[PDB]
Amino acid sequence: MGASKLRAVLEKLKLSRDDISTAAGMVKGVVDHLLLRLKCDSAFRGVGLLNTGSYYEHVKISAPNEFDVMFKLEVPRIQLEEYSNTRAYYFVKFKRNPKENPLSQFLEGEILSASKMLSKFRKIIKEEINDIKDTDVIMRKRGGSPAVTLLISEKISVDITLALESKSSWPASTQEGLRIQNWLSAKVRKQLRLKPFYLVPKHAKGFQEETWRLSFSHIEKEILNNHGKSKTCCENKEEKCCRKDCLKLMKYLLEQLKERFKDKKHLDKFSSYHVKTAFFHVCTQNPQDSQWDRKDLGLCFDNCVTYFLQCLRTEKLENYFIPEFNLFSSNLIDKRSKEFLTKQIEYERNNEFPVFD
Ligand SMILES: [Zn+2]
Repeated sequence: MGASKLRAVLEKLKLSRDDISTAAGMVKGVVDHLLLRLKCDSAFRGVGLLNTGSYYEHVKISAPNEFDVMFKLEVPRIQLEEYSNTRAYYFVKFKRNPKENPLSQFLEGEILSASKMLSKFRKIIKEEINDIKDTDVIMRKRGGSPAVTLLISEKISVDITLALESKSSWPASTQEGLRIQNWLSAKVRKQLRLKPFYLVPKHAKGFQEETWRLSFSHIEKEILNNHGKSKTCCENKEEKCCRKDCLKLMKYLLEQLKERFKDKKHLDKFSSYHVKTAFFHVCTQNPQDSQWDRKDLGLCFDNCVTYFLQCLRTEKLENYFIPEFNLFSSNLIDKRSKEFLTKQIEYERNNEFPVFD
C-alpha cells in the first residue's frame, strides 16, 4: 500500500523514456560532429566516446532533456603526482619527451596544464558549434568538468566533459576501495581493476588550478548493469530486484528537494553522485539479491534513506573507490547544510514522501 506510491512514481519517471530516441538522435549527431572535428587536431587525435553506443547518460532522473557525455583521450605512460593528501586529485606528468607527446603544447613546465587543454578544447567546440544549425554553447564555473554545455534547439542540453584515459594500474589511493568482494565477487573486482581509469580536470581546495580528479563512471555503469550476486539477476520473472529502482528514487528524492528549496541555498552542494555513492555502500552491506526483492521495495528504499541520513548526521560518505576521500567532509559541505537536508529527508519519510506527488 505504501510501496504502491513508490511504484507509481517510478512508472511516471519511466514515462519520459519512450521519446528519448528523438532527442538522443540529436545528441548523437552533435557529438559525432564534434569528435570528428577534434580528431582533426593534433593534440586531440585520440579523442573518443567512453562507451560507443552509449552516447549519453542521464544524471538527472527528472530532467530527461539534459544529457551527459564524456570525451576520453588516451595518455600513454602517464605519471601522476598526488596533490596535497587529497587522495583523489593529481598533477599529471609524462614519462616520455614532448617530441613523443602530443599534449606537449599544453605543458606548463613539467605538468599538464588543465586550463590550457580546457581552453583549446572549448575553443574548438565553440568555433565548431557556430557552424551547427540549432545548437549553442551556454558554458563553466564547475572546476573544469563539465567543460561545456550545449543547447540543441532551445530544449535539449548536453554536458561535455573531457577526460584523460590511462591504462596503467589504478593509483594507490584506490587500493582499499571498490569493496565488492562479498557482493559481486573477488573475480569481478579483479577484472574491473584491470580496466582503464580516467582523470577529469577539477580544481581543488583560493584554488589549485591544474589538478585532475580520478573518475570511475565507466565502472559505476558496469556495476549497475550487472548488479546482482546471481549472474541472472533481473533476467527473468523470478529474479527481479529493486536495486536500480531504489537508486532512481534516491536520485529523484534529492532532485525534488533541491527544486523545493532552490531559493534557500543549502542543498546546492549535494548532487546525484552523493546518493549514487551511498547507494553502492548499501549494496555492499546488503549483498544478497534476496535483500532486494521487488516485493520489499518499500523496505529496501527505506534502508537507502536510513543509510544516507546516517551519512549526513555523521558527516562521512567515503568515495566508493577512494575510501580516504570523504564527500561529506566539513571542508566540502558545512554542517548547517547537512542538518538542513537531514531535517527535510526526515520530514519526507515521516509523511510518505509528499515531494513525490
Ligand atoms: Zn537485479
